[PDB]
Amino acid sequence: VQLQQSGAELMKPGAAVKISCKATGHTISRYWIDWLKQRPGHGLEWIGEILPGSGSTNYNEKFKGKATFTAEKSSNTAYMQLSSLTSEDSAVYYCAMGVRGNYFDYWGQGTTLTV
Amino acid sequence: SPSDFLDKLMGRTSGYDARIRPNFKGPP
Amino acid sequence: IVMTQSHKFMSTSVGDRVSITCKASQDVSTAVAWYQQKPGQSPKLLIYWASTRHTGVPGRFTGSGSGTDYTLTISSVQAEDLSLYYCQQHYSTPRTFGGGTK
Amino acid sequence: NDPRLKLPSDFRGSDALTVDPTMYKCLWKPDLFFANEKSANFHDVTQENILLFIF
Repeated sequence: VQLQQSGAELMKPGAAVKISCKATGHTISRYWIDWLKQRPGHGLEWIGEILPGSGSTNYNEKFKGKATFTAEKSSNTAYMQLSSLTSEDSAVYYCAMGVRGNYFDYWGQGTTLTV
Repeated sequence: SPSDFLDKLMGRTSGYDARIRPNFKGPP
Repeated sequence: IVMTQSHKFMSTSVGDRVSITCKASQDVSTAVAWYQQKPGQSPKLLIYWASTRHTGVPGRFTGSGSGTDYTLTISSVQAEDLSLYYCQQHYSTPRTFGGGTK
Repeated sequence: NDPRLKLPSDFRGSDALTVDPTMYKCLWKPDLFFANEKSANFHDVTQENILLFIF
């Protein structure tokens, strides 16, 4: 099981970027795909979760509307879209996955974002 | 102590609630 | 829940015993995980449920504590143990971590 | 929704109140049948297969 994200991203304010999480090793509609945020100076932070098959999502109350989770079983990849980018959004975004619990034992290499 | 120990371990006494999982508010 | 680590930076020599306290906000009592993130890589899992180890972790990492006060423990610090350590509660839905210890 | 099952303010929980699956017999339940089923079936292989979350 492995999670291969996209590359680094550079956006301007007001725009919106979509980060992918290419699940290489299992069907994407099998496990919950979690999304995290690592902003330097501060610590990590949990964005939400999406079961890529049933379209169910449980966003964090701080990221409601700011983040949108989607999936596409044509290529086994889970997407995240950040709307209304600001300077606060400068951070690294991961797509973890907890199989036997609500911990994060499978991680992605990271996707640097710089507004 | 008689063999009514089954009543002090379960059932009529000791307040064993058979609907609450073990280690309630604890590990799985 | 607001997990907290009251020591952003800890000092330790190679071969020491160090305890990293992650004082939870409310009572989870087992739901704690500990992560290690070397610079430029994803935080890898070390402990989950505050006392269990992950597949492929060295046996010098030991979790303890319960209720609110938790603690990670490294018996013999090697050279690779010089990185960031994150605690994490997986008891509720909003999964805060608690800053990080160095 | 069932407003009589509103959990008190002194309940933290995670987000729900996962209860004993055998506790369904004390709550109201919608009585939906399957208008096409010739013969349906519950399942109790170790005990009766039911969830009950009370947010």
